[PDB]
Amino acid sequence: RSRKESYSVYVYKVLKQVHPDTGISSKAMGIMNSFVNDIFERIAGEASRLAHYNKRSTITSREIQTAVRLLLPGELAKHAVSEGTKAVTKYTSS
Amino acid sequence: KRSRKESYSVYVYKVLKQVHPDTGISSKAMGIMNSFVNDIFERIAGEASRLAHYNKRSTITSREIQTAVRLLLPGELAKHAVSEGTKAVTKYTSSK
Amino acid sequence: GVTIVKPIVYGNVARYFGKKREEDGHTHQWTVYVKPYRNEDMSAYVKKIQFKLHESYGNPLRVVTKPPYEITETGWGEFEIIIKIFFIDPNERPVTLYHLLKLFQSDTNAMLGKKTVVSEFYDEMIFQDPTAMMQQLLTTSRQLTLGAYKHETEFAELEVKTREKLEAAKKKTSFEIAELKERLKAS
Amino acid sequence: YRPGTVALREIRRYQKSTELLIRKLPFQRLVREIAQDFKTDLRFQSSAVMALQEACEAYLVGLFEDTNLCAIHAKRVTIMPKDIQLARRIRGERA
Amino acid sequence: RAKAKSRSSRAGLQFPVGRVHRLLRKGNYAERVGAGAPVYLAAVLEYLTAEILELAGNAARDNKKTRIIPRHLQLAIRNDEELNKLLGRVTIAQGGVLPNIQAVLLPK
Amino acid sequence: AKSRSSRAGLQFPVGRVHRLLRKGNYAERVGAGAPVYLAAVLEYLTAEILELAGNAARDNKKTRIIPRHLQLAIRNDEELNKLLGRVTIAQGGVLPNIQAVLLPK
Amino acid sequence: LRDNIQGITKPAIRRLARRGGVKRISGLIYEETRGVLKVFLENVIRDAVTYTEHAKRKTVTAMDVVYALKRQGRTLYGFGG
Amino acid sequence: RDNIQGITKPAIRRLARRGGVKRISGLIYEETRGVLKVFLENVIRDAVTYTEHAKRKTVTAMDVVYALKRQGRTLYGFGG
DNA sequence: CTGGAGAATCCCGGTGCCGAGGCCGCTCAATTGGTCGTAGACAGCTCTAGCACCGCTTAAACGCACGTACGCGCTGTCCCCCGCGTTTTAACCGCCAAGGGGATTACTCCCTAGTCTCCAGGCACGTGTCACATATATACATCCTGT
Repeated sequence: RSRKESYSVYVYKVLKQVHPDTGISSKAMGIMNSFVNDIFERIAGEASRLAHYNKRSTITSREIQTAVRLLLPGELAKHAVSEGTKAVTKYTSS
Repeated sequence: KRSRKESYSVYVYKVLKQVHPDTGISSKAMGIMNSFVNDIFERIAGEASRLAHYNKRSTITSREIQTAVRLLLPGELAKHAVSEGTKAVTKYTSSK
Repeated sequence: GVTIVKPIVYGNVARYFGKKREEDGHTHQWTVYVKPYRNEDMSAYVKKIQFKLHESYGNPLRVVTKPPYEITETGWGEFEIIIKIFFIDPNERPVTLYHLLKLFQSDTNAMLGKKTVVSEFYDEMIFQDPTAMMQQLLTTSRQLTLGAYKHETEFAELEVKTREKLEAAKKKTSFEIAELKERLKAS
Repeated sequence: YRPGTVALREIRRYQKSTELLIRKLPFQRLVREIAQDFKTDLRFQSSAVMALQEACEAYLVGLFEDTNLCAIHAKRVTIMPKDIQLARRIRGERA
Repeated sequence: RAKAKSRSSRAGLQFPVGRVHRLLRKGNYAERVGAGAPVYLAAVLEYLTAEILELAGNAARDNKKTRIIPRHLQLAIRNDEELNKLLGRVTIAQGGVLPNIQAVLLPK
Repeated sequence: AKSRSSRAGLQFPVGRVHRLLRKGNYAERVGAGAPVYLAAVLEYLTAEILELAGNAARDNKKTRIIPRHLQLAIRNDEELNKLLGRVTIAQGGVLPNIQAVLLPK
Repeated sequence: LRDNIQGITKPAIRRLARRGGVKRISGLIYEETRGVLKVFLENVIRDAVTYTEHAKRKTVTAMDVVYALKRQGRTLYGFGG
Repeated sequence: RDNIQGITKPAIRRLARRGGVKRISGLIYEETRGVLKVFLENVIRDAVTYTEHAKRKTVTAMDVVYALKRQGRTLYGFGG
């Protein structure tokens, strides 16, 4: 099937790591689904504009990292950058 | 070996000289006049972009451009902008 | 078993106004300071430095929050200043120093006509068995500036060491130039 | 001069000129000292520092226009630090 | 071939439709731009430029100046009810502000 | 054989997050590790928010994250309140707080 | 560099307040203004430098400041070229 | 029609109670109704522009979410 | 400060409803494998700015001295919102049985748009300068404030 895809399978996979026994209501799961579509578009739009700033025609991981630096308040940005860079580091070795 | 940078100064002086024959415009005021154009261009194009994407469309169109002008410009500002553009599209497709 | 040594210099400079001021009767300007001996950024481990002055001032307890830590002030008499250096880690005991504010020159230095008075002393902050955070902060200290870093007191001796180069080069340059120009114009 | 007569004159005079109100040299060192904590040895285009000043003077003038309305709120003519704080909190800067 | 006619001219605009559409063609604002978007966008862009240049020049004349300074822009975009709205969150460099003195802070 | 997402030690979808990138007219070239980075960041924010909301609800004697506690977790965090400053979580109410002036005694 | 927030003098703040309609200023408001201005400056400067470090440049150009102001909702006209 | 009085004084008092207000002036209900009717008309006007453009007759929740994001007021929970 | 009533909260334990998750079964879409241009990166190299210094000039910041004007505080006065009981309007069913208005979806198809050429005006950057208006000067007009 297809019709309407969403984040629900990843908001519940990531929730089962932080709190193995905690569930999530359909409304709250929908709210998380919506929230991720916010940050995705925000980071990707700032990254597209960043590519446009240094006149690149590609959004690389460097653009995404600089877009993450521009939005997260310090500690949030300092840990999100580490998450992204570790994921990219570990994905290039496989 | 030149480094030429583009700007809107040539057409803001055509429009200004035409809508104020005796009035000039300083270089610093033309910088503001340029930034204003680029800003509104960004706004209208971005809203048309979003408009097209909301309807699952890969192309930003002049219909989306008109709806973005309806969303962006306040009531009168809108009306005049929409009328000006609408009449500019029927003067262009009539092969004048 | 971890011992970290941080070299620092704390002191004061003073400039004589040449006459007693009529507004407040002060005769000297002075700047009291702590700065690092090495070209390193103290702010990586120092939260603030408090300077406690003599009770003649409207507020005796001054505070500074960025290196090179210093306060500029005016006065007419010498007094002891208590400098309390606080570290970023609240678990580390702040350091306490006592500096004798020197404003007047000795007879030997007065006869030499020196334009500034300086008194500064070298010390070493010793952190024994510091916390992990404090150890990391002390080890991760960066360089303060790309330029040179230097010491002033004995001010008369440093000024003489400077002039022993300065006047030599100046006289050489002057005489050589005069000779060149005169020979060239004579021809 | 009756306290408030030479100050209202200055209100009418500084609301009619367009020149910057902060001194340049003192403000440019602040913009370099603030940059200090992000990158050793950063250079600034002259126009970049001028743009920073054009940002900050406008921001402070807007904040002193919103702070005056709060002072007039408590039947005051003096703007008090809690006025800047109320304006800014209602601004969402330090909610 | 035929004498080439521009796109600002056929429509009847001053702002560059070629350059406007051009920023759009390689601006990723969309994926396949049509044949009216740049025309409408340039028309309205330059319409607002004219709308403001009007008020700016009029205020300038009020100041007995023949050259629009950024002041003739702050004063204008804050003098007009809808330009201010459109440019409400926009600071105009070297423009100043309008002399709005609160009534309660006056001589009594 | 192996989802691109799995080859990062993640739970989030590196594969679909690539398609959403290079379909939304952001640029003309999504790199090899642009979606691998964006997916990691998205999963990170989800981890943070989900943990906070989840045991805020479990602080409420609940075993099911409810949007009320989504709002509580977001509004109590100083970093997530800056991020989601202009976002209204529906059916999340507000935060309990009584101005001292109003309070009696 | 050191102690540059003091480069914003009492007259420097009083003139800015006069342009904003303020007639009478208090004693502590000068320090409040310094704090507010310091926070705003630090945020804008940080965001501008984010465009320089990413660009591998050593000089902060005007476009970086313009974009930093735009991200803060402070679109500035006059430095667009 | 004029059904802006459906937002009644008790309702405005409940919205004030939720907002921490612990005492409300008499003329605060005829103010709040003018403040709420301007906010509604603005978000509805934008939701009807996103609905006319899609050539649809019913204002869907997606139109309301898009029009609310246009104002800056971002709401989480209705598919956007 | 204790009393003593009288209302509110506030967890404990109980009892069903129904959403949240459990699984199953195919559809979409992300992976795999491979050829084909090329994004940008990196290695020079031209040449602006940026930076850094130094002098002379003077506006300006600043400290001080002195009243005046404005700011927290008190209290009294009077009304207008709070609390709470009664009258009134809104608003659910049951009772009544389905059309139809309209999103949702495809299959054709013709028109619009990308792609990719080769020209040719027109937009940029010079250069060649002309001149608004900034700075300066003075009387005219308010425009005060102390008598």
